[PDB]
Amino acid sequence: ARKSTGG
Amino acid sequence: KLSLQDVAELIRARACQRVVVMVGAGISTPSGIPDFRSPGSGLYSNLQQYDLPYPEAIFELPFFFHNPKPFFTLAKELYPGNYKPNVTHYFLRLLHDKGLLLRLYTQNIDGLERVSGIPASKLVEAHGTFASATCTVCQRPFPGEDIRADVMADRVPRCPVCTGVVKPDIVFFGEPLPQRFLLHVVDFPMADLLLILGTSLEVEPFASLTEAVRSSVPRLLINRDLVGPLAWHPRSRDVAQLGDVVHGVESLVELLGWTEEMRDLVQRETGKLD
Ligand SMILES: [Zn+2]
Repeated sequence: ARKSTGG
Repeated sequence: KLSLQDVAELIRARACQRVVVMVGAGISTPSGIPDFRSPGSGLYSNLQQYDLPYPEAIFELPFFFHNPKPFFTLAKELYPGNYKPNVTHYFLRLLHDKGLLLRLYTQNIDGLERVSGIPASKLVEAHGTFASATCTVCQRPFPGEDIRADVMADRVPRCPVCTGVVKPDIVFFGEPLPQRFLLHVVDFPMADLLLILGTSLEVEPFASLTEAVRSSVPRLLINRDLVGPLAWHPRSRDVAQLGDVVHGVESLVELLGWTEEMRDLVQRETGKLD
């Protein structure tokens, strides 16, 4: 689980 | 269709007594914490001095590798104990004290949950901590205290072995979350109520935890706006208390009948920190 944004 | 008073009654009647809480920057800005997404004039200036192109670059590895000074400018501001919890923190502490808190999941890195007295065993600091740091070149780890003097002196901390920049264990975009995040696997199916306070629910995988509770579980959002999965895919037992987060929390405290216990908790913990 990797931190992400915008999707 | 549930109301805020319905949720307060579920708690008073102990029909809900295993509460999972998710929080974001919205619960820390009443404490004076600079929200990095909406910086104040002083912080904005200091960051602009080192050509921060946009707020999210503070937590991006390519930018950090090129120019770590904006991050360490922000890090200096978040020294442990330079801020005081606010009413939202103490409400969550009261939730714990009353035996209702299953777990508190936070995106914040100010450490104010711990300062308010919520035990570490009840907390998941999902986007990392300043308590440890890792060399960006050789991956050696260090206790966070090893870089604190440098950070407070406006120096970029460098690895004693390879001289690479040492980075606190804050989860940047593209990095793994800490293993403690995996407490969600058991916590969220066990929750009988989900509280969301002061977050935009735009960072993943944190935001998708809102969909991890069972569909019988009410999801109570205390926030300026209906956001994220709560907006995109509402469930029938969702409740939204839209407005200032502190006022929302205070309304819930009043419906619970916890106003005096709150007042007493605040005076007692304000006495601890003064
Ligand atoms: Zn190194």
